[PDB]
Amino acid sequence: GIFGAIAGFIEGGWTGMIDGWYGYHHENSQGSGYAADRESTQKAIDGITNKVNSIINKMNTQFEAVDHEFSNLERRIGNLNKRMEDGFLDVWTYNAELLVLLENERTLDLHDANVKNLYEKVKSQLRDNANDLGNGCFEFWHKCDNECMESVKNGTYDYPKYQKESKLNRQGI
Amino acid sequence: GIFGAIAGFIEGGWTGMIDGWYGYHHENSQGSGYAADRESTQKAIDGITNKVNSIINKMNTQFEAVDHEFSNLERRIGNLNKRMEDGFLDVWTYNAELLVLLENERTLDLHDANVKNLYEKVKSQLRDNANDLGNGCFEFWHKCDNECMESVKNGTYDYPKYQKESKLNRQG
Amino acid sequence: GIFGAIAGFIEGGWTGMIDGWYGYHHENSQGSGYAADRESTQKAIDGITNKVNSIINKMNTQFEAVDHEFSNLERRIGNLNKRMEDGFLDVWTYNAELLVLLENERTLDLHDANVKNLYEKVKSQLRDNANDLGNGCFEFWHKCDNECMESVKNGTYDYPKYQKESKLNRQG
Amino acid sequence: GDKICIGYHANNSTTQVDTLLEKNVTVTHSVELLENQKEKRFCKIMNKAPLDLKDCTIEGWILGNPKCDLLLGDQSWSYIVERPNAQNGICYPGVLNELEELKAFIGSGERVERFEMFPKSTWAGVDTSRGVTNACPSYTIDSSFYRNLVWIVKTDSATYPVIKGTYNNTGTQPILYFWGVHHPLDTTVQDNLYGSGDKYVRMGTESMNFAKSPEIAARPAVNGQRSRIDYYWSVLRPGETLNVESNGNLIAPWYAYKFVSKGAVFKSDLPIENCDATCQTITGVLRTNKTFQNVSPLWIGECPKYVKSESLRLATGLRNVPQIAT
Amino acid sequence: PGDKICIGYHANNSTTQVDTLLEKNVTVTHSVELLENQKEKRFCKIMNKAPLDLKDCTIEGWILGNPKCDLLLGDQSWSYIVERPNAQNGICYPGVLNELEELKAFIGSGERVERFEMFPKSTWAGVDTSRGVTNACPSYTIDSSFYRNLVWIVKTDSATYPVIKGTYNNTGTQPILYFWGVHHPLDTTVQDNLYGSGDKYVRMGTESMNFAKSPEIAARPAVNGQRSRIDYYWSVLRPGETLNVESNGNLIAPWYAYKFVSKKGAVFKSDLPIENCDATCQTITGVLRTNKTFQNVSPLWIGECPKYVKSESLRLATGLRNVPQ
Amino acid sequence: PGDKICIGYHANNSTTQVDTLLEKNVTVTHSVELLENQKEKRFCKIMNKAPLDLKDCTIEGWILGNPKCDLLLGDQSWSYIVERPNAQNGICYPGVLNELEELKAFIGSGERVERFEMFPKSTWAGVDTSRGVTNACPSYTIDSSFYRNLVWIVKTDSATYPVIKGTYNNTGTQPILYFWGVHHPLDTTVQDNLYGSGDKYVRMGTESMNFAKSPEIAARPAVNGQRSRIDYYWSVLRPGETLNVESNGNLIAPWYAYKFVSTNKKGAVFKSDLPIENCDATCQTITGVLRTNKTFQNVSPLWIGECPKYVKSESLRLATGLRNVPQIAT
Ligand SMILES: *[C@@H]1O[C@H](CO)[C@@H](O)[C@H](O)[C@H]1NC(C)=O
Ligand SMILES: *[C@@H]1O[C@H](CO)[C@@H](O)[C@H](O)[C@H]1NC(C)=O
Ligand SMILES: *[C@@H]1O[C@H](CO)[C@@H](O)[C@H](O)[C@H]1NC(C)=O
Ligand SMILES: *[C@@H]1O[C@H](CO)[C@@H](O)[C@H](O)[C@H]1NC(C)=O
Ligand SMILES: *[C@@H]1O[C@H](CO)[C@@H](O)[C@H](O)[C@H]1NC(C)=O
Ligand SMILES: *[C@@H]1O[C@H](CO)[C@@H](O)[C@H](O)[C@H]1NC(C)=O
Repeated sequence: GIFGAIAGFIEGGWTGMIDGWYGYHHENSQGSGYAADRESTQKAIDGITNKVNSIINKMNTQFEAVDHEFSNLERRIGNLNKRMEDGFLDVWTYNAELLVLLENERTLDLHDANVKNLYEKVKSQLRDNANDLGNGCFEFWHKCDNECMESVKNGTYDYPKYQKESKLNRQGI
Repeated sequence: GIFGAIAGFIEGGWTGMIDGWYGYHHENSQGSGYAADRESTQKAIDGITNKVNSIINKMNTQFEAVDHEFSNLERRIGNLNKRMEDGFLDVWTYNAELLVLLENERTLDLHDANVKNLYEKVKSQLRDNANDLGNGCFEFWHKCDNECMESVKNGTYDYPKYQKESKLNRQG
Repeated sequence: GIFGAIAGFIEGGWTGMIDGWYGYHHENSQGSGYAADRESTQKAIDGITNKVNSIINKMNTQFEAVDHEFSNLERRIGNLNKRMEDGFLDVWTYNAELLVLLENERTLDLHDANVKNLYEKVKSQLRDNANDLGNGCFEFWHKCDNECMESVKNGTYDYPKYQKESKLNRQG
Repeated sequence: GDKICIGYHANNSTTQVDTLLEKNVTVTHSVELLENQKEKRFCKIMNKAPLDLKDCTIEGWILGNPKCDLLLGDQSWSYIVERPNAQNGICYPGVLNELEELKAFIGSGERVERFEMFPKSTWAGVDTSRGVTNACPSYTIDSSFYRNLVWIVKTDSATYPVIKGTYNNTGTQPILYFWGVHHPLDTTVQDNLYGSGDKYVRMGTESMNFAKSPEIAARPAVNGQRSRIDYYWSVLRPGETLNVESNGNLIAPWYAYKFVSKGAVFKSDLPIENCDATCQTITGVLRTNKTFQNVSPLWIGECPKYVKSESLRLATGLRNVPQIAT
Repeated sequence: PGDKICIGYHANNSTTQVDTLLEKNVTVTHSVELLENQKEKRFCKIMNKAPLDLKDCTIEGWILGNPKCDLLLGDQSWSYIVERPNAQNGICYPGVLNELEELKAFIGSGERVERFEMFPKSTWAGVDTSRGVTNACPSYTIDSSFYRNLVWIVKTDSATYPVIKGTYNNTGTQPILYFWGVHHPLDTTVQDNLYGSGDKYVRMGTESMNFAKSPEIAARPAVNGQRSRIDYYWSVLRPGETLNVESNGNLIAPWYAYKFVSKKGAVFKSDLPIENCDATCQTITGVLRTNKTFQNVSPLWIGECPKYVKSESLRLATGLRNVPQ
Repeated sequence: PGDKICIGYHANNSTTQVDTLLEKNVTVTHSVELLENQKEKRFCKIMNKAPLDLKDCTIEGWILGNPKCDLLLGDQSWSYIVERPNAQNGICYPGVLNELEELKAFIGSGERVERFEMFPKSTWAGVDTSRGVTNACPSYTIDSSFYRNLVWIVKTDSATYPVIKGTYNNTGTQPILYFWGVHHPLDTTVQDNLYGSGDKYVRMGTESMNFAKSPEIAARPAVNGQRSRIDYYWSVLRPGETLNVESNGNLIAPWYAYKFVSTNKKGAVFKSDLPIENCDATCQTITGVLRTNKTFQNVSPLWIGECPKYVKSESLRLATGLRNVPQIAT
């Protein structure tokens, strides 16, 4: 993946997370679950939808071919019409095919970046209160509440509050 | 934002930073303020300018319609001319409109990338002599003079020089 | 660079690293060397190659001009032919020229990204067992022999294995 | 210890898209933008039926070939369907001049109103009744002629006098009309049919002039005729007037069309059916919301853009990397 | 309490927006509009050269020498032509100017015409040259005149109409645009009165061109009081080419023609004013005075103009997303 | 010292550059040039098939049978046609070859023509077929000749030019391209001399075609010493059709004509003075052969065969590698 998260340092998707594109998986003494991040998911949806609609709108013009006949003394204009029509056809076929290859590449990148940015959003909050396992997972050095998981997700995580417990744990080991 | 900095972990801009695209804001005992990173701001101006001129340059051909007349026995080539002209009009209209949408999306990501790389450039200087908050901001574990700040901006910040002073407070 | 690695926080390339696009330079008591990171360079070669072939394939239709003659009562259709042919010439010239400028920008960015992701990958393995010198260089806080190096390159580095040694040296 | 992980969506989707970098990439959600599907029939467009010329070509309909009487009268069309194998066209051998331009003008139309432009009474001292020919049978009569033309011949005594007619276009609508010049194989047929000496057909309007005289020679037999007819068509603008003057060889305008004026002429075998379409192509109806189609360049109504493309699938979802379950 | 350095980005009072593929109406700090939607509703000089205003005459009226189009008479230089749409004075004696659209096309591609006398009236011997006027072609001062560039030749008061002949050898460097005609009377009475009895012909030829017409007598509907017609013709005598004219009657003879000198030509059919004014890009609907690279005013122009597109705005983001506080 | 591992990238001695939207003259490690700008300034065989070189003759001079063109006289098979810009032998007896652009276009369509006698001189009864030569049309060996494919029929000593008739019937599978003419004398005198007196006509017809023309007698500017002109005409007798020829006088009669093979391949006519050689090509432009794998080309828009897309560009170099930032040595 170009941002390196999707099919990258985060190896796989979650079939379990059915309510979003991007998300959090948590495990705690209370339970374990998959929860989508509403904001990043919705922004991605609004943007991708807009991209599809913009492409559709820019493309809703048509070149119209004609049924006109040409006489045996009209080979040159007849051929002119044919080369003209084929020419526009080739231009538009090219425009759509290339635009689809290009945009598919860029769309997959945009998803990859959104995943990467959520992961970083978490890493900066946790700091050394958690240990980075691979695959985009963090192990807290402290007991983390449901309320605590929510705080990480909604950006409210309190690093000082768990700092002593965490340090004690991190280096008791 | 797509590199996540602009309208992302740095939630807003600075009306106060007047002379650059990409910036530093500082606070210390002496005061507080804004200062552009001239080098990255200029490198972005160069890039964007070159893009704008590349687009202008490539769009610097014209298709010319001619209002030639056609008689009442020339409906076919008359109409051929019309479909032809409107055909190229439709292609160039598409080219310009799509190019503008695409490029606008990408140029915004360029700005985002630049802000993000400036942030990372500072972060990697400061290391553990300072705390990365949420928001592109770093809270020093030491006293940071206007020289100190200027040196952070210059890329000449002295990490050992403050290493012990900051270890202390980071523990204390 | 947009991702900031190439000609960015890593200032220069290596002529020594002959066998790949992206890779490692290592130094240890056993020796010093350059080794390409095979997996990332091969995936980039695949991607760039598909891009080149895609562009070549999409570009594989030709408009055909023709050598037809026109009489002196045929100024309007002769000119129509000329504007038609020139019009397609201008449209294809524009597609190729614009496409090359845009794809060239994007392909450089992709290389920049692969280098930054490689560096980020190692950085995350190493944690605080190593020190960041400048320029994409880590200095280990412990002895790293060739198997240790290989270990980093592979993705299999053992942080617990060296953590006490690197911590003690970090203290010193 | 407690884990928080950051991740992305996966699903059972096996649908793939292509990329400049990569081909056959499975993605969670995607949209196909191109339509490759059609009903193989002709339908109404704007709830207006197409005109089926059936066993008649455009020439056969509009000149009024006698085997085309089903077509005869007023017609309203969303488009014209001309069957490729239609055998009733120009029954009496000859050239319909500016044929392609006529076909284009008829195609620009949506309606024709048939009316008697020059009654047979217009031409005086000449024979109206006689002009018939084995080259133009109806299904009932072996010798007949075009409904829209009169083959005038000299009366039983000599001679063919100068004959004149005028029509003034009082109306709002343009009139599309036809006439001919008869070219006999022989001086014998020429003299038999028409009185002696040089003969002419001359016609005029405010914008137009026409003059021709018979070219007498034997041509290869076509439908039993070594003679030929030169057919002509024109459009009389609203407020314009037509003068016809001749001393011999005139195949006179009789009936003409008030003409009401994008249209198509489809040469096809496809059946017209009791259906509605919003998009109709020469190879069939498109009933789609898609942006692109690969059916046909030639159409009528609102149709998606035509491209040669097999598929145009845009990824909207991310790359699908679901967990392997054994 | 601890000192802080923050990284961030510019913000300004901007309310100017751009669209991207992902988002509409994104306020952006700096931008550049590439499309021009303003024009001066007038015609101006191009390359410091004035346009030719045909005023009340059409192109036909001007080059055939319609008597009411005397203001243009003699030489013309032009950066482009302006034909007023309601122009009244064109072909005054009814009839068809053959290959009209192709003549209109040839003229447009010229810069200049020098009017000269190709065939003096003395060229034709045995015939009257002083009588060929008509009430269909008045000037402003007489009711019966004729095209200045043609002579309507007729029978001298005593029979007959002899074979007339003339030649012009184009010794110059410039092509000659010239005109002639064939008269087609409504009667054999007008035919006999004006020309001889007997079969009339008009034959013309050069090294590369052949022409032969004979009268087609019939009555056509009245236009400008005329049931007769003239078939008018044009052609171009290349440098080094000679024109032989030979006729029996019914020839409307060439009289004055044009040394013709020919970039991009333009015939604007408009009613805008030609003001005292200079320009670099002239559009059929106005002057574009602009540095922008796209325009939405018109596909028809002369000069160096921006490329025409149906868009209403083409604004590139140059700055960044505006998120002020 | 401390143990180092560094992350970095490839560099090399490459001085090759590329452009991007953001930046110009960026030096890169690897790149591909996609445009071709080399040609061989010559004409080669296309589908192992030699083009027709018209040499000193033009297309008219060729298919009318200008007597100075007998080098081209027989059957011809070609992949395209090369016409030298200053070929001197075309229409030698002054006049117009009508619908000429459309003839040049139809000839381009063909890949092969078989010449054959379409109307034997015996066809025309009571008229002289042996006197139709002019000094306007010399062969390289006689100062007075005529087109090898037309008969300038002249009357006999008897004051009458009789009605002459001719039929030909295309029972074969190929269309026949054939020519004829109408003679216009400067004189009523020359008219009388060569043909009858009184109204003259040339009428010809098929199942799908009519033609009638009469003489248009006038003195025109001398060309090849002739103030008289000829109207040449051409047509294509479809398989199964029949040509009927009737004339009163002034007929330049079809004599030899061509069975015409049309072609699946795109066909061309190159006006050019480049040489022709025993070489083979896959792509042939009017200014040269392209021998290339590249996708784009700037040599010409006019070609026959399989050519890269034509563009105005000087160069279309794609970056495949990354920025080249090799170490500075001193
Ligand atoms: C965000 O997290 C904090 C900690 O869980 C919680 O108290 C707060 O209510 C959350 N926001 C809401 C209201 O969802
Ligand atoms: C860079 O920072 C130092 C303080 O570390 C300052 O004295 C110096 O003038 C600065 N250089 C520039 C170019 O501003
Ligand atoms: C915004 O700034 C520009 C220049 O500072 C100024 O001209 C304009 O008046 C300002 N906008 C407002 C609030 O009027
Ligand atoms: C025309 O004039 C030139 C010299 O002025 C002369 O050489 C040429 O023969 C003339 N052409 C004819 C046919 O009169
Ligand atoms: C590119 O740069 C070189 C110098 O580095 C210069 O000679 C050339 O003109 C520039 N041209 C193009 C084609 O961009
Ligand atoms: C031409 O030849 C065919 C084959 O014999 C014959 O059937 C046809 O009658 C001929 N054409 C005419 C009309 O004689």
